Amino acid sequence: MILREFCAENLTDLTRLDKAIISRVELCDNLAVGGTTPSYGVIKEANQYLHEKGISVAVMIRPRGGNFVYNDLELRIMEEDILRAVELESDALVLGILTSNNHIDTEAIEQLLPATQGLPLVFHMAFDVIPKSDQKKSIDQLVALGFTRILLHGSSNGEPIIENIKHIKALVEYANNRIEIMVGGGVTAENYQYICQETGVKQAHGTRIT
Amino acid sequence: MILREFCAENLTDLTRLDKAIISRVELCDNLAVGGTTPSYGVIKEANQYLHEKGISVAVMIRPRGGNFVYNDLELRIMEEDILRAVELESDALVLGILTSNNHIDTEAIEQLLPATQGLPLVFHMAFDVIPKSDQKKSIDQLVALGFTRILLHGSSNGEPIIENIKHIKALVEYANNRIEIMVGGGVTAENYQYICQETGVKQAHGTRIT
Repeated sequence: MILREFCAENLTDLTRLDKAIISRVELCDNLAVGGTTPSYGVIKEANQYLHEKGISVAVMIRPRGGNFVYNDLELRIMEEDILRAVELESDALVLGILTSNNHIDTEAIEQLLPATQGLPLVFHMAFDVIPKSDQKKSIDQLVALGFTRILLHGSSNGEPIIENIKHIKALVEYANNRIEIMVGGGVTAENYQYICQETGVKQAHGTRIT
Repeated sequence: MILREFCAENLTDLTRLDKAIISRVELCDNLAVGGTTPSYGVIKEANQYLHEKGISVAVMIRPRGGNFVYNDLELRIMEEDILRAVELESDALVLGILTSNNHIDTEAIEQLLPATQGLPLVFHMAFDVIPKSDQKKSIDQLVALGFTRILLHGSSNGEPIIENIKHIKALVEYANNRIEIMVGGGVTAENYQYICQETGVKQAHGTRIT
């Protein structure tokens, strides 16, 4: 039983979702740039709408597109958006911060931890930018930071996820159930099952997951 | 002389703005779909940042891309986003609602008027979708609804704004100072001056206005 997560932009396509197949949705806007934090109205209404249909909501916390190297003002934005996301009863927060050298910016993330108020945390696709050699350590760091899961593609150049099986499986084995691994990027209703059984992953993310 | 409005997506490109040339900014996100309501954090920080530099902020109120024919839930989203925009000291609200027959949905707009709490209101590019024959009446309706200005391109098929001079001028003359007309869509630092003098328009909107 693989857990499927639908990646939505606002609540336009939510009316066809069914908890029987989709258990969670990643709520964001601007998917053209990879997804950003949706408006307050969208978060409040989507959460109530989805909860009503029995589906969890993971809110995207990203101040804009491009880099994952945020300046002070952008971090101030993210902290604010996190406070609202929690007061609006969001089930999870999706974020990702990296240093100029493509490593996990632990200090920046710790600055936002208090605002998270214990809600489940997920590190997004920014994980793939991390050099493959520092990948495993990053997992340990995410575990130490209290993160619940990691959404990754297995590569950063956009190659077919099907060719990242070996690497993704190594990450799952190394994670050793200390944190959940979720596959995303090119994950559809045609390959999500195969990819999961060959890697040991039990969660799939995608805009065309169904 | 001519008032220039910069169309921004979040606050990434705001650091170079100067009140000496840009007096107002239209704040939104997801410009790929024409612009939607930005996150709460972006509105709060952008308003404080821009006000600090002496520039007004018009916040986009649009629950998603595509149509301007909103369902009840989407109208609930817009009312919520309007309440937040005002409590965050926004200077203006940008919205646009149309009926299935491409006419101004007066009843829907009136439902949101109370939440606006008197802030200046602007009707966006959705105005161009209105059949050219019902264009002038729409202006009267916007005046009756208490709107401050209208952002329009002068055509709905995306033709060069330079070819809409005659129509745009007719709208300005008909508006007769009862409401401000602002040009947008293909308006750059190379044609905004010419377009304004030939139409009588005194305000220009654009991502490349400078």
